[PDB]
Amino acid sequence: SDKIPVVKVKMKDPNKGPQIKQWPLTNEKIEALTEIVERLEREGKVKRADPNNPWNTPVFAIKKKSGKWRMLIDFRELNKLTEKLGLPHPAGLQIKKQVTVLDIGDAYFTIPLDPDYAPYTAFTLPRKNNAGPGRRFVWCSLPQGWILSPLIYQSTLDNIIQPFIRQNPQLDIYQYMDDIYIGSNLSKKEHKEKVEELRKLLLWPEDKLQEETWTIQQKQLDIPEQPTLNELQKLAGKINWASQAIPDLSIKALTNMMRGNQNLNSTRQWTKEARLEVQKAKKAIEEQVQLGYYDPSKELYAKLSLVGPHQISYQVYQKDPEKILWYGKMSRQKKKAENTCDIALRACYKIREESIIRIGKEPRYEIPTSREAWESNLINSPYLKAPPPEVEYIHAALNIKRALS
Amino acid sequence: QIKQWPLTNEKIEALTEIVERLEREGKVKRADPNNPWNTPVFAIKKKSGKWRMLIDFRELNKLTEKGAQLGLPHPAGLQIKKQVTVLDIGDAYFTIPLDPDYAPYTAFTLPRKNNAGPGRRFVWCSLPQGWILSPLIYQSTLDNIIQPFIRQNPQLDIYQYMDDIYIGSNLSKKEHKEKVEELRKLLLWWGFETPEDKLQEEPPYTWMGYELHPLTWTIQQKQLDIPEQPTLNELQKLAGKINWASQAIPDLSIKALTNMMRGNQNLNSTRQWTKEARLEVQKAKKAIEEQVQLGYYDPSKELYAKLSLVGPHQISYQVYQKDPEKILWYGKMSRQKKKAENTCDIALRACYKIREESIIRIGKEPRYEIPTSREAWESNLINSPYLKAPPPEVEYIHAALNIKRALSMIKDAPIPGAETWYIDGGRKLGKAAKAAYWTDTGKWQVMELEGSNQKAEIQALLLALKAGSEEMNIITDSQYVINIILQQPDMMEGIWQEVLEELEKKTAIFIDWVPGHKGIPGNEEVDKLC
Repeated sequence: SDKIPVVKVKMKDPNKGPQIKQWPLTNEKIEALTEIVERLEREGKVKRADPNNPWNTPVFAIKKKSGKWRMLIDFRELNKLTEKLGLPHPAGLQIKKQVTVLDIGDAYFTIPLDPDYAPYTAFTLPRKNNAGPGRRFVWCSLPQGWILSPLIYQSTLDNIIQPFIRQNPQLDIYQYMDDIYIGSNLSKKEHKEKVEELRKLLLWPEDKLQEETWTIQQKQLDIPEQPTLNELQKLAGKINWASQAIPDLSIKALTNMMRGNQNLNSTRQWTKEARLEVQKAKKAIEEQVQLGYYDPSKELYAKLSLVGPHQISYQVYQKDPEKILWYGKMSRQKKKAENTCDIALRACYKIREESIIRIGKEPRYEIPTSREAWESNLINSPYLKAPPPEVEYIHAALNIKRALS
Repeated sequence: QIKQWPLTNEKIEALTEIVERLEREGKVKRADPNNPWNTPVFAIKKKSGKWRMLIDFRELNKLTEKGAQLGLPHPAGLQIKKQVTVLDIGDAYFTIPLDPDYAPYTAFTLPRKNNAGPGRRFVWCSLPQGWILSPLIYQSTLDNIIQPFIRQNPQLDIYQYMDDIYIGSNLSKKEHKEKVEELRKLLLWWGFETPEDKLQEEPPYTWMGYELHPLTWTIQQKQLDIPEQPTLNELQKLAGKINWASQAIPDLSIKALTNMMRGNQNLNSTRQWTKEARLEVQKAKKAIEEQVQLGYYDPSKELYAKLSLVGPHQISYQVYQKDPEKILWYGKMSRQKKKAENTCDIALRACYKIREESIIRIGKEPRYEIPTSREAWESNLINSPYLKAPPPEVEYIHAALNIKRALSMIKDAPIPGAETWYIDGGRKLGKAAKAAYWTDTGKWQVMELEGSNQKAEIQALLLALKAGSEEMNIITDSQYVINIILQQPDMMEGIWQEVLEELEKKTAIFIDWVPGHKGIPGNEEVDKLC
């Protein structure tokens, strides 16, 4: 059940495609998964692969609430290597009274895919304990989580969708990977109404954010009244760190205010030149966070740190001129079991929603872990809601830990 | 691609007969005059028979374009069955015709009296030749032939490895036999014949170089033989046997023996035993002999992984079940010579490896038993978190040795009353580098040692401490040393080992960091090293 023009699609090199090995899956996940895939080869949305096909892409499954299982595909590697329109990111979306987000996903099943490119969408289905070779599969529908599907979808339903935006221009509509973002300032009633209308439009209201309650975290530089030598060496290192990207900061006056007996327990009394220099740095750092400094031509980054136990702090920011765009916490939550990698995943998803609502894109996530600890916490975990964040592995550095706290 | 190797005159007398006996039945033909490629043909004499002609095909198995059989089925993942059959699909590639547009790269020259004339070139037409690259032609087509039978019969446990099918069931002998005949029928209807003489059906089973018994499996082929003039063929067979035994036993390395394999890929050429890759082969030799036996997984029982500890640079573990104490498999996690890991961290890494293996083989995660107090685990390496960690929720056992907390550092609130130190090193003029320390009390000294700037900056450390009290405050301008200290290692290499070795003696250290080269009180005077 699909006939509509095939948006033809090209690799950045037909020779260089995704060769990624499949994750280990539980008994339960293989059961649910082979059920899903077998059904979708009945309906024709998937088909068996060519015996000389060298590509693969990982698949996994999650327990969508109600226990009904769901198949997700990690298209991270393929997405980089293809990139062959749109409905653009509305500036007003981030200042709407409410913004409902809706999964489409299913409509993709009704849309064909370029069969000269589908060979690269291949994914292996494994069996428990390698009892047989994996059963390989290439795609026939628009695959969910694919990079070029929001385009091929939006251009395929262009003729029915853009009517509904030129009418009702009080709504700000956007689409990221497979989710549609409906933002409005109407009352809860008529908002629910129009979102219902648009749901039945793509039949051819689950999650709802209110991005005002999103604070700014308002970083602070604590200044003790009766300091010790060590409290001021921390103070010094921290401000020397700030001066690497903030102009007109100095640690000289307090540098020689720290002169005397050199036991870390020795006190100092506050001079006036150093106390004022300290104040200059303090108000220089509080006001540092500025989203208005975003540069759409540079890469966007989000860096995480474990600021003591049970709590991740992150900064979404940009490089060569280091400009912090916003900050954020994510505290381990009480009842459920949770390791630090899980708080990092949760944080990554919170960053994902914020960044999509404001910039319209996702940052690169810089996480202080190893490829082995991460990527083993995801293969068999709960807390995994979406395709995994694309991750850069960084070394823990004390200046950044002290900065984000 | 490759040049036909020298071949003993009494091998072609007996290999031309196999090649001629093969072009007669048609499995080969003559290549083309223009066929530029080649592959060597070797001849080994199987004990008490005729000469088995074995072709390499290792070179071209890379230019014959790629594909994508995701590991091995592990016999501990089989469960105990009242009835077991092992079908062998003989006629492996032997009659099954081969793609003619890939058929040219099949070329192999053959000697007459080793160049009494020019070489007789041949090309494999009918068979894929019993080569190694059956998994392409074999596994995914067999899998789709028998997958309907698999879905039809959930009461059976089927396992397809290269040319063995394994069928395990709890039906009676008669119903089981009938079903095995059902699948044999299905196989013949698609071309795959199962000869009655290679069937197993009987008390011990050969299966991927394992031996399956009712309660127990073990490594096939209970004796490793070390030849004193090792040709590379015999060596490769030794690496295969070792790799099979490596699924049951841990800690069996192939690396010095694979290093001992090198260029001159002739499988009747030889090597000479390097010293390390004889100790590997002898260690594996005694491990394999005096056999071990392991169990099958019991889905009706809790699964366990127990970490045991001896030596500070290795964590051993067993995946096993309880109340007969059935052991499913063993494994090791070794220390990293460069990294700043302590033993808690090696335990964590072992948990990662176990989680992977268990999920592949069993389909679930075991309960983790580790020898440590809840204190030395919840605090160490999950609450002193340089970098982050995915532990499970865990059962702590008390064993012969346990994992203890890393170090004696007291993080918050630098120690009241002990004298602060300051310390620095490096500043390479030329070869000359130095190291030194100063304290709030007058004490001070310079070392003026050899090394690099980094080793000079750690060698700076250990001299505040060798010359220090039992309590301390160290402050340094090195991000390297402060970083390692924040990972909390409990054993390292080199001079770092000695600094770790002085942290033995002391009761309370507090180390901290301040920016170097900003003229900070304390750092500045110790910078005077040049």
